[PDB]
Amino acid sequence: AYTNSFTRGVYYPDKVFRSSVLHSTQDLFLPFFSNVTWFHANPVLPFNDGVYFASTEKSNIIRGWIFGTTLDSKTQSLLIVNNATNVVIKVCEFQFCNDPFLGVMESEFRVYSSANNCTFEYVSKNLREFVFKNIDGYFKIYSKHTPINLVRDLPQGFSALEPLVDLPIGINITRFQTLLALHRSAYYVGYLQPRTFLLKYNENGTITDAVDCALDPLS
Amino acid sequence: YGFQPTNGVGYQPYRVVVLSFELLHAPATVCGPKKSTNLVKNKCVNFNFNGLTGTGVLTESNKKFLPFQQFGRDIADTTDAVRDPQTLEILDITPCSFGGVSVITPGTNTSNQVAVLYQDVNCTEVNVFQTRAGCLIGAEHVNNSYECDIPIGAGICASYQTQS
Amino acid sequence: ETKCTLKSFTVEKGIYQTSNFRVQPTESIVRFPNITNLCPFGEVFNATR
Amino acid sequence: SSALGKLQDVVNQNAQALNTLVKQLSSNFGAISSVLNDILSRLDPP
Amino acid sequence: YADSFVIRGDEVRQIAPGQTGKIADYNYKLPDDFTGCVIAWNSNNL
Ligand SMILES: *[C@@H]1O[C@H](CO)[C@@H](O[C@@H]2O[C@H](CO)[C@@H](O)[C@H](O)[C@H]2NC(C)=O)[C@H](O)[C@H]1NC(C)=O
Ligand SMILES: *[C@@H]1O[C@H](CO)[C@@H](O[C@@H]2O[C@H](CO)[C@@H](O)[C@H](O)[C@H]2NC(C)=O)[C@H](O)[C@H]1NC(C)=O
Ligand SMILES: *[C@@H]1O[C@H](CO)[C@@H](O)[C@H](O)[C@H]1NC(C)=O
Ligand SMILES: *[C@@H]1O[C@H](CO)[C@@H](O)[C@H](O)[C@H]1NC(C)=O
Ligand SMILES: *[C@@H]1O[C@H](CO)[C@@H](O)[C@H](O)[C@H]1NC(C)=O
Ligand SMILES: *[C@@H]1O[C@H](CO)[C@@H](O)[C@H](O)[C@H]1NC(C)=O
Ligand SMILES: *[C@@H]1O[C@H](CO)[C@@H](O)[C@H](O)[C@H]1NC(C)=O
Ligand SMILES: *[C@@H]1O[C@H](CO)[C@@H](O)[C@H](O)[C@H]1NC(C)=O
Ligand SMILES: *[C@@H]1O[C@H](CO)[C@@H](O)[C@H](O)[C@H]1NC(C)=O
Ligand SMILES: *[C@@H]1O[C@H](CO)[C@@H](O)[C@H](O)[C@H]1NC(C)=O
Repeated sequence: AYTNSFTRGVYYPDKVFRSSVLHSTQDLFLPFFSNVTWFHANPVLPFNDGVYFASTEKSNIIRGWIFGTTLDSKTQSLLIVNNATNVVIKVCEFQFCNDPFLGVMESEFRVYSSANNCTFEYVSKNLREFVFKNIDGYFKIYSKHTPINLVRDLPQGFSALEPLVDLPIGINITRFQTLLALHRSAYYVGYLQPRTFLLKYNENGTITDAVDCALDPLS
Repeated sequence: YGFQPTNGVGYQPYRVVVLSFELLHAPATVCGPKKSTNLVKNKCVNFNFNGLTGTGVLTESNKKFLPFQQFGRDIADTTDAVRDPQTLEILDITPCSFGGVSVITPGTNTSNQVAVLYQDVNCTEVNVFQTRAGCLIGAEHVNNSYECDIPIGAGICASYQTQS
Repeated sequence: ETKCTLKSFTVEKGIYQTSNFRVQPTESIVRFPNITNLCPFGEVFNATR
Repeated sequence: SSALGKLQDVVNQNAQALNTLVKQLSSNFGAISSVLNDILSRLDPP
Repeated sequence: YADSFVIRGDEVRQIAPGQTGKIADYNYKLPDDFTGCVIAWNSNNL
């Protein structure tokens, strides 16, 4: 299936506060009214320039992503996981199952079978959006958690995404996947292009509205 | 090595550590610590917050950033606020007073006395009389109204009477 | 100063812009994030074996 | 109380020009940056 | 002004208007506003 975003995938493109103004930016955005894939419950996707990624549930079936160029050994990759404990970022050379996942006893993690040469570690319904990008050896992640009053369909509205993480890795990326918690006892993928937007800033400094300046003559 | 405590120097064990700094082609990595100093307010200073470099006078403010926002800027894109990275308090930035200086002369063919106007400057930062055109030094403020002789501005004029 | 900027030993009555003025920075300050990753060298330079 | 466009236009023109003057303090014109404290920090005087 | 001396064969490019180097930064400097000639010829036979 395919679906239509309406006004989705807007993130704060810098750390700068702004009071009641209209500011114009050039960056990598998800164009308004786009053609976003639909997935149910998954396969190896491309990256090619950033990614928008939403998801919907009350349980937690979406348990992180895996990135990289080959998703195996012989080249390095990232791995972002969340068991019922908390997030586990990790950067080694792995050996990934071609269909990697984790179970739910509650024993799991048939994800990889190798953790060699680790160069970075870290340990510690609902709509959960994420924007992933990778520039100059930094892997930036923006995110937002809005509550839907549906269970698993893409809604309409405006909600800007706030920066979360910054990782000075150096890693090359060309592909990525997803991770799901099996049954033993809905998600979308947009892509980002270089656009020019007009963001409206509140008096507290939040982005409340935007204009995509390449949609139509009025814009 | 059969090391023994009664060995002449040059046969006793030495421990060695070899540090090797390498620079592949990443975006960055470990560096040395950045020393800082206390923050003073209400004086023209040369500040530096994390790389934000400028000069001016810092006061405390009534803004509220967003937890991830590190400094503010206004229309025309000048920095007019900042967050300091240890208190987590936001501070207003105001340029350090400046202006022009004009001298009021009654004509050198009449006298050698002069008055001086410091344009749009408060009088504290330089008998002494505060106009809306700036701070005026060397002229007496009388209460009568004459025709304008030398225009000062915002309704005020000056003149050489009697002698002053 | 008037005589210099007017290039003349005589000046006539008026008001004349002669120079600018500005306050100079008293000192310098620096701010930076606190320390946390001091990075222990008391394991390689302080090993038991 | 419910037309002064000729007075509004001269205000607008002057403000639009003063803003364009300040917005030019952030162009390179073919230099490495727009800040003198950045050319005086990663370049020798020559 | 004739300034006459002897150097190592490498830092002959260190005698130039405007530069950085261990010979130029410590033992001999020329202004960037230099005007004159620089002559160098080899010597291990003297
Ligand atoms: C930076 O470190 C200093 C201490 O080195 C912290 O200062 C404390 O701040 C709290 C306020 O949250 C005060 O109640 C304490 O009295 C302060 N102690 C000292 C010794 O200054 C400061 O909070 C730290 N800030 C960050 C952002 O880490
Ligand atoms: C290894 O650890 C020891 C002990 O913590 C450090 O020895 C200290 O050295 C300072 C400076 O010479 C003295 O003032 C202290 O008295 C020493 N410690 C004690 C317990 O007396 C030593 O510096 C550490 N080595 C390194 C390389 O950091
Ligand atoms: C998205 O692109 C596919 C490509 O064939 C097309 O079939 C589909 O109709 C498009 N969806 C929308 C909403 O335009
Ligand atoms: C969660 O997964 C990480 C991945 O290595 C692991 O380190 C951690 O121990 C797991 N949680 C528990 C409770 O074992
Ligand atoms: C990465 O792992 C392989 C196999 O374990 C090893 O041959 C190689 O030396 C490792 N890389 C580095 C930089 O040591
Ligand atoms: C990423 O892959 C490209 C392939 O064209 C390669 O040229 C580049 O060096 C790789 N990135 C890094 C940091 O080596
Ligand atoms: C945030 O914005 C709202 C509306 O714009 C305003 O009423 C409020 O005072 C602001 N500050 C808050 C909520 O701290
Ligand atoms: C200027 O001085 C000369 C010489 O004293 C005099 O003749 C002339 O009247 C003066 N001009 C005036 C008073 O306007
Ligand atoms: C000048 O400074 C004084 C001293 O704080 C202040 O009270 C006053 O409001 C300022 N402005 C004028 C026009 O006096
Ligand atoms: C000018 O007149 C006012 C009347 O309100 C008075 O308060 C003030 O002291 C007078 N100043 C002088 C210098 O006479």
